[PDB]
Amino acid sequence: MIRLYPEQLRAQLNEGLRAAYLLLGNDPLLLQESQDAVRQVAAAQGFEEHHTFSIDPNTDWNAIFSLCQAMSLFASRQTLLLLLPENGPNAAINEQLLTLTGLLHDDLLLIVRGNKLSKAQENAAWFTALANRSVQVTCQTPEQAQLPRWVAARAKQLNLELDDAANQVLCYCYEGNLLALAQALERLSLLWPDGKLTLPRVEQAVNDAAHFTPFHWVDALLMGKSKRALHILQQLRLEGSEPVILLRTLQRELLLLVNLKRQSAHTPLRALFDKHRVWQNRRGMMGEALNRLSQTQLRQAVQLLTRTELTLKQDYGQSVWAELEGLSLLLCHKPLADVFIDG
Amino acid sequence: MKFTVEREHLLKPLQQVSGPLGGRPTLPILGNLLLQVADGTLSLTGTDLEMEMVARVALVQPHEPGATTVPARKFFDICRGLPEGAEIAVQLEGERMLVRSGRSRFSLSTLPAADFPNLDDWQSEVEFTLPQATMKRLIEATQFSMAHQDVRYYLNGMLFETEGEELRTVATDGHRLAVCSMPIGQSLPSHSVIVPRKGVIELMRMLDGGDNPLRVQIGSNNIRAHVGDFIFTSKLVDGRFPDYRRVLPKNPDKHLEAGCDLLKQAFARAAILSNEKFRGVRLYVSENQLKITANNPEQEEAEEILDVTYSGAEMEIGFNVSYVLDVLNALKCENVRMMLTDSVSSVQIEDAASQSAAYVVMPMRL
Amino acid sequence: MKFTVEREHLLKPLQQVSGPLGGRPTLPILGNLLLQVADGTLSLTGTDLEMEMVARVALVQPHEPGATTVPARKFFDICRGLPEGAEIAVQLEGERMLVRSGRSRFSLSTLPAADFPNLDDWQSEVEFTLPQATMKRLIEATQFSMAHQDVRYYLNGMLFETEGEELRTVATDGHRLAVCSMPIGQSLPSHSVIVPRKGVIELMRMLDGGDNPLRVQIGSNNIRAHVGDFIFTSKLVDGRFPDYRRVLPKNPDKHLEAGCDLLKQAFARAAILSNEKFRGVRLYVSENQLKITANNPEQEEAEEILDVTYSGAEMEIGFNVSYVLDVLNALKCENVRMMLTDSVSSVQIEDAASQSAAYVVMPMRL
Amino acid sequence: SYQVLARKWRPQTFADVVGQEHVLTALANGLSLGRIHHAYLFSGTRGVGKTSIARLLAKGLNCETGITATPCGVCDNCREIEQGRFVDLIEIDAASRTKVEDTRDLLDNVQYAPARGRFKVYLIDEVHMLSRHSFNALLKTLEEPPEHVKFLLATTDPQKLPVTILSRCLQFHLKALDVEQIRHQLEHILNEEHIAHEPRALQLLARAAEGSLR
Amino acid sequence: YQVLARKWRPQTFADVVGQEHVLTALANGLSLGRIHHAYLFSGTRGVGKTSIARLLAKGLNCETGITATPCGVCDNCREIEQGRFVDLIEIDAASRTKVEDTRDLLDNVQYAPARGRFKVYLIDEVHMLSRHSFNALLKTLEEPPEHVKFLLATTDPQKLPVTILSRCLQFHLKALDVEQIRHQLEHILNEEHIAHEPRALQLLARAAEGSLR
Amino acid sequence: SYQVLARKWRPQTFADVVGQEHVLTALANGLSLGRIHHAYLFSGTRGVGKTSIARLLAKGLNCETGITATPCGVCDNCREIEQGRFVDLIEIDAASRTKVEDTRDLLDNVQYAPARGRFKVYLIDEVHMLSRHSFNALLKTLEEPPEHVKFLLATTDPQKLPVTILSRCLQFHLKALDVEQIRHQLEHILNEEHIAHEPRALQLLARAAEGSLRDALSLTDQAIASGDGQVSTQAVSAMLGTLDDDQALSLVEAMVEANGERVMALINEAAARGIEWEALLVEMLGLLHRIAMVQLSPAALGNDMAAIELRMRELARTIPPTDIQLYYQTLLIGRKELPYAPDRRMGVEMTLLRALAFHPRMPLPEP
DNA sequence: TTTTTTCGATCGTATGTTGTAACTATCTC
DNA sequence: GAGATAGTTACAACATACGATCG
Ligand SMILES: Nc1ncnc2c1ncn2[C@@H]1O[C@H](COP(=O)(O)OP(=O)(O)O)[C@@H](O)[C@H]1O
Ligand SMILES: Nc1ncnc2c1ncn2[C@@H]1O[C@H](COP(=O)(O)OP(=O)(O)O)[C@@H](O)[C@H]1O
Ligand SMILES: Nc1ncnc2c1ncn2[C@@H]1O[C@H](COP(=O)(O)OP(=O)(O)O)[C@@H](O)[C@H]1O
Ligand code: ALF
Ligand code: ALF
Ligand code: ALF
Ligand SMILES: [Mg+2]
Ligand SMILES: [Mg+2]
Ligand SMILES: [Mg+2]
Ligand SMILES: [Zn+2]
Ligand SMILES: [Zn+2]
Ligand SMILES: [Zn+2]
Repeated sequence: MIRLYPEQLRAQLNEGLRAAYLLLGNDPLLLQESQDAVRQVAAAQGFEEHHTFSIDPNTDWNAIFSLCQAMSLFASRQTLLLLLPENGPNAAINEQLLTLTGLLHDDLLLIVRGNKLSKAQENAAWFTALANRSVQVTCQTPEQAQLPRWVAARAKQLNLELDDAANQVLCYCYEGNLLALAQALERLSLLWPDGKLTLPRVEQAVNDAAHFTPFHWVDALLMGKSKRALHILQQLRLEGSEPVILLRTLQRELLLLVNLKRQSAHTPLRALFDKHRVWQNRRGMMGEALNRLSQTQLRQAVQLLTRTELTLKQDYGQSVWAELEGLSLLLCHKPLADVFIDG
Repeated sequence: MKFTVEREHLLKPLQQVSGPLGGRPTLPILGNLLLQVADGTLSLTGTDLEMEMVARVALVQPHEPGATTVPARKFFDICRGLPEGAEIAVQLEGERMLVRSGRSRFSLSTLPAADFPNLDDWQSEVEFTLPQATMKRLIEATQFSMAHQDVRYYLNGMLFETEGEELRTVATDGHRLAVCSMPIGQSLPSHSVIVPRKGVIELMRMLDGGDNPLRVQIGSNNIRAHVGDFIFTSKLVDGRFPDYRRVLPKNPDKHLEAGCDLLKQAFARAAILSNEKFRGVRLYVSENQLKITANNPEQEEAEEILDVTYSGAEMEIGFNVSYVLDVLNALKCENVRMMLTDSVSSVQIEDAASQSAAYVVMPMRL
Repeated sequence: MKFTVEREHLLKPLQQVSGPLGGRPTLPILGNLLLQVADGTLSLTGTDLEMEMVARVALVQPHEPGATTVPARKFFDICRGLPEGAEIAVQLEGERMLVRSGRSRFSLSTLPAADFPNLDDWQSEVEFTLPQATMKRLIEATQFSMAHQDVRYYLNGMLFETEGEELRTVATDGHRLAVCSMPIGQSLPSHSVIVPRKGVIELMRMLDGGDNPLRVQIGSNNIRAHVGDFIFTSKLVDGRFPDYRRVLPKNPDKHLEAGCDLLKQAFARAAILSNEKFRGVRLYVSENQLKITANNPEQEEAEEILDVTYSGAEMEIGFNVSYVLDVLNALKCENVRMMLTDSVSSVQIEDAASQSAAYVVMPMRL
Repeated sequence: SYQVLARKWRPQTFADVVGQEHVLTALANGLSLGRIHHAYLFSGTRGVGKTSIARLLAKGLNCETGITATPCGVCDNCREIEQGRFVDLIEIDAASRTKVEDTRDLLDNVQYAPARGRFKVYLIDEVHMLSRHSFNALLKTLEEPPEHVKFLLATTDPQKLPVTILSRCLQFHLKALDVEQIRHQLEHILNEEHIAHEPRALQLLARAAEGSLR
Repeated sequence: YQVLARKWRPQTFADVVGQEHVLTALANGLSLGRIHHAYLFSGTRGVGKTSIARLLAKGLNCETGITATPCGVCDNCREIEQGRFVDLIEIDAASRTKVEDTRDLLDNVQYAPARGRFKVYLIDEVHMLSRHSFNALLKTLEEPPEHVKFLLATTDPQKLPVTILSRCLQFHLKALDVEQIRHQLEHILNEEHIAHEPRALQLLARAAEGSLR
Repeated sequence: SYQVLARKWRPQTFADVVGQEHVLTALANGLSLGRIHHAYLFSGTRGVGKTSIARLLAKGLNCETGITATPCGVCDNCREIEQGRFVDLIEIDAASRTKVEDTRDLLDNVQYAPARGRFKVYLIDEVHMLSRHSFNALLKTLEEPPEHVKFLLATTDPQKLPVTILSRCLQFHLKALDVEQIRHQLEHILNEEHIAHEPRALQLLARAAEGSLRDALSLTDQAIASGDGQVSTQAVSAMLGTLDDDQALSLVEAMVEANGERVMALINEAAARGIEWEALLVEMLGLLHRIAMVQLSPAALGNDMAAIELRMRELARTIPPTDIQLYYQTLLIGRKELPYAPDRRMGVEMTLLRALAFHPRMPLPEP
């Protein structure tokens, strides 16, 4: 299994094709670009048909097998594309894929698109069989740290002069949405033939389309950025996520912080992290939080979290978002009147 | 508007024009027939922006010129429900149309006729006349080979070609090809067009087995057919139909003369043995002998041995049961001829006597 | 225990037994069916705690007496899968049952027979026999008026009344009533019972017009029907039924005699423009004159004029066309007699030839 | 067969109902004056006789003699209603028929004339258990139904009903029975049933009843 | 005995208690000829939404013409009063809320009115319509045929999508005052020849909140 | 007569549409340079010009003169498209027809060449209501579109569409029209219609529009109806007061400044319009909580509450936090004790009085 | 090297599968 | 040339999957 990234796939395609291609990831833009590049190279090499299928319980595997076995009159070397479900293949789908790869032919070129497989899903007979003669491209959305580099590279590839302020604005507005950012770059290039982009020019034609996850909100709270946490919370509320997921995601981290603070009186932080198997990349951040919050805090937060949970799950109230915003401000170093805690 | 006709005369044209109309139309007016009385004749028009059917009926009673639209299903039901021999008198007043028959009276809503869409006039290029039997044979010979549903638009339709004094119909779906040709009797310029599936179905229903010749006109992007008092107009799907001659085998070195009935029985037995989907049936042909084995996944195989007239070297190849069965059924003769080159190559099938109809099947990899 | 039988005889009784059984058994015992080999016959019984279906097949080949249970779905699949003419042998080996289905041996689980909830002792309150034609006629003429789903659970069935020497069937749903009666030539005590709609449908499907008579027994809480070698047992609603006599109008004076075919055609023609949701029509009755009017939400009107034999005063009455059409279809007579009193009272319908069956329709007040 | 005292002693006439004097007087006056409404809603605590009052009113409306405040109790209609098999009296257990489909089916049968009675009575028990869509569907017909249909509603939680329904109904509030009335009814029932009793036991039972006769 | 509510439904703009602003706006619109094609009415229960809607529909289709003071005697007015006019399509959205019903309704809106100059659709309990039903009406509300008018009545306008609210003119009815209710009750009782006392009328008006029904 | 003010003044040229400069400039440059994408998707709020811009693009994409950003408006194609009866322009209301069969037929119709136009444009409106199978069919048709077929999509909830369909089309998002542009457009329309008006009335109408030109035109028409053929400050103010439904913020503002008569007037006005008292109380609680959080951090107030941003920000700036906390506590107590009050209105009035001119005595831990 | 949800009851839309009845076509009297 | 039987198509009923609202 040759593992690669979207930024280096072209050379491999220039080197030569293979029996099958795996496009696993989360970002849609990178997956679509890789699929288009692979299809273009295959068409240039002499591939004509472009059969596509979406994996579903109603899908008929007999037709796929017949296509893989039958031969066309005035065409050869057909290509097959599969769209896996978001959850991933199950045991029945695993057996179907095993049969399909058993019927795999050299002329047939197989492409699979979908989310990355978990530890259990990735370990399968069909996956192991394909690994011998497969190339997998990992398409993971870049994080906030790496986004400016990607934006600068894309702008340079398009022959555009992008300022630092413009790059920062584009990163802030379209964080987590590469497709929207690419379309915005295309629109900006179309608007200005000269290709010189300044801060006012980009500002006049940019909106908010950022996409976040609860983990980003929890990390923002831990670091202590009030504005970022509030923006993430507003974006998540507008998206329409379930508050219970946010509460459960925050509960584990809050309980871990409380336990460490209680046990940090007479124990080094490294020993506690090793005991709790805290991930290395987070360790420092965690420590920072453990230093910023006093012991009186992390008890009011727990009380407010419990009150919000009871309000949501008993009274079916609609004021959960306001309480979440209050708790977010509380986690950051702010006074808080303590009337809203209702302690 | 005002006219009066008989039930029997008006019963069949309504059924003919009500065919394409159905379901929920994109616009409400598309769901209504258009009736025009003029020049001592009544014209009924029904269209759906892709096909148009026009019927004409002669009037032998006093009337008045006019034009208006009326719902299709309700009018057809009213006409059908009335007793045999009843005389239908139709008139228009205000925004309503009154239909009277004996002591029965009905009022139906209508819409202005100025808003009814009509296909733009066009100049024909190739005009000719054919017997109904010729077109029936051509369509029936090369209809089942059309693609039921494919992204490639050209595969959905059928290729009608005029060359010299020959009319040819070609139908393919990427795995089968069917070509038929018949002599019209007059010379026409070379010209090929593609007709959609709906047009083919409409043409098939248009023929009634009578002796009336049908007149066909073909233009830049439209095809029109006159059959007695029925006029059918359709649009042509644009594209580039793949050439049929080149995909034919260049020089099959192996020939096989077989009995059509025996092959049909053997393939039926194999299908009963091979009802399980996936894979097909493997045939091994040797000198004056043939063996058939059902290679469905792991079901019991009962080999069928038959005697044929084969002179080439022995060879085995797999094929799809449905494709060969349909090809054999299309050729309704007693004996057939098959031409092939090797295991991996398209095989041609035709009748022992008539070479007008030919079929090409690509073997499935075993 | 051990028995061998041809597939042809075994097939069809098994289908009938598996009929009542559904996909979801909800209990291990109810999923299976009870097979009992006794004397020189085999009885297969299947129940779902509501209705029981038992079939008996005489066996001539050597067999071992016994009684056990077998899964219904597995046995049905085994009997269906085998080719034509196959002979099926079954033998109970200890806890398991071995079936020699052709050349393939299958194993099925066996459960104790004592746990099968099937009736053993039967007491009949009344019992008789009659040809299948009478039962089929009564059920066909009375079922269409039976209710489907309503709050009044006692109206969701059919009322059978043995009165004197005759049998009567009554059905209603609060909007129309159907009553039929027929003699049987046997003296019976006055006894009324209610049969649920599902049991009525199953009994109706059971009949096939065979010359063999049908035996009917009615107990305290159950009804049993024996036809040929099949027995079907069902339970009763037990909710009391209103007497039909009060429903019928008292002293009807206005009488209309008309032709059944003419009325059917007029109603069918008028129903075209009738409101789809309600299907309401208006009848104006005058001296030898019946005017039928239908309207539509979009002001589409239909009118019909009929000549009948009427001598009463002028009347105007609304109706639901569907019920009238159903009554006319079920009547199957040349002449139709309608009895009415006023414009807000129920209307009775029958055939002038005979008064064996009657129907009542409640007018739609607007 | 044997039946408990609760169901066997259900009142069958306006003279067998204890208390609720204002409601009975209003019903009698309305029936006598001919001012008949098409929406009655009986509200109050439990075990006070809302269903019994509704059944008595329905029996009075559909009596053979005529619209009277004192049903005969002997004609065919009265005994048929008592047995519960009367065709034109539709008793709907709203606690088990909350779905909109049932209500829509019910409202599509309101345009048909009554089978044998002069009115088609719909007696909805525990109407507070219906869904919002059921209430909204009812609203239109309940506002102005045909002239041959009457609606009777019985509930113990009038707060659940939306204000829209309450605005188009005649509301009758049933008071809780006093201790003296309950004791009198209990002693009368026991004397009729030939059961020995003592005053103190009846007083204790009446006090413990908490204003509910059931 | 027909109940008082049904008997005393207003039949003219002079018989409506209160609601001066909406009546004035409708009268001015009808007099000047600036007639919209989508009206929405909001307010608490029993304040005269359906009543004024029916009065407006009668005013539009009156034989004498389009006037703010309908005659009330011509055939159209009489039929609308009796609730059987053919051009006044009254729909109970609470009873028919499925999308297919809306599709069927919209499939036959192009046809001209049978007898009246306008074909008025009056939908009641709009908030009960499904989301798909709401979406299906957007194009028709925006650009209906010249001979079609939509009248909508609801109790909680906040349940409707903002898109629909932007397509129709909104009128909000206010709860009636105690004095107005007392005066209306006094007038009705005087017309009915029923003995009454001021204290009873005061108590009834107090206990009626703001809904005259 | 007079048609409808909104329906009559639909823009028919790129110079008439007001605002949305970026979208118009991008489309004009793309048409001029020949860079035309295979699918466009217009998004934004209601009544901003999505359908108008789509129709203008369709008109300019099939003009007889040629592909241009300034269509003549006089040739046959332009006139027919204006009349909405052009042969090639196949406009489909996706909301009315969402089942798979209708979309299947429409997409199968693409196989035919255009009749009398260089392009056959499909204008699908309200695309978010299509079925899943309809989306699958549209994606299958749109993966490899013909050269003579273009797709225009208008939607208000783009998030409903699948990612696959989004990736295949260029998305243009429209912004709010702002107060000044709406006011100028209303001034121009009224000047063209020869109707008297006053600047303050137009300013109030623009403010009430809330970034929706269609709403502004509807309110202008209603005011003209109420004003007897003219727009006046008093008539518009009365109309807005009748339509005003923000009594919670007004009550909070009146209470915070220690005013009694104003609170009574606001309570009476709220009682005039059918309103649930508990809903009003919880709304006031939410407003106070938002003000407190804004005081804690200026970024608390999001973009959702843009209409009342200024007043809430001013209240947060001026009111000390302790007063906000006390008002929140007393209103919470009032909400708690509301159900046992003699009447909902009386309970709300009592709680307002307590928050206005009273101060509870805290338990103050004595031991 | 990842991690991640309350439950019951009710309403609405779209697609797929199975069974029964009615209409049309073909064969034999 | 007409009537009866069998096969094909259309309509109604039932089951499964997905999305949304209120307590
Ligand atoms: N006013 C009353 N007089 C006599 N018995 C009553 C009275 N109210 C209730 N009961 C008794 O209570 C039993 C049930 O009453 P029920 O109809 O359930 O009233 P509710 O509907 O208010 O619960 C009846 O069997 C009856 O004997
Ligand atoms: N403005 C009014 N003038 C006179 N009567 C009114 C008024 N508003 C309501 N009513 C009375 O209320 C009753 C019901 O009104 P209704 O049409 O149901 O209004 P809504 O549709 O708002 O519920 C009628 O019987 C009517 O007399
Ligand atoms: N930019 C604009 N300039 C002028 N009028 C506009 C503008 N945007 C919207 N309108 C008005 O809105 C109406 C068209 O609505 P539209 O915005 O196309 O609907 P949507 O954008 O919700 O699809 C027209 O009557 C038009 O006058
Ligand atoms: F039947 Al009750 F309260 F118990 F009405
Ligand atoms: F009919 Al209403 F509020 F009850 F309009
Ligand atoms: F016209 Al819109 F959303 F109101 F597209
Ligand atoms: Mg009760
Ligand atoms: Mg109303
Ligand atoms: Mg629009
Ligand atoms: Zn009586
Ligand atoms: Zn008039
Ligand atoms: Zn032009």
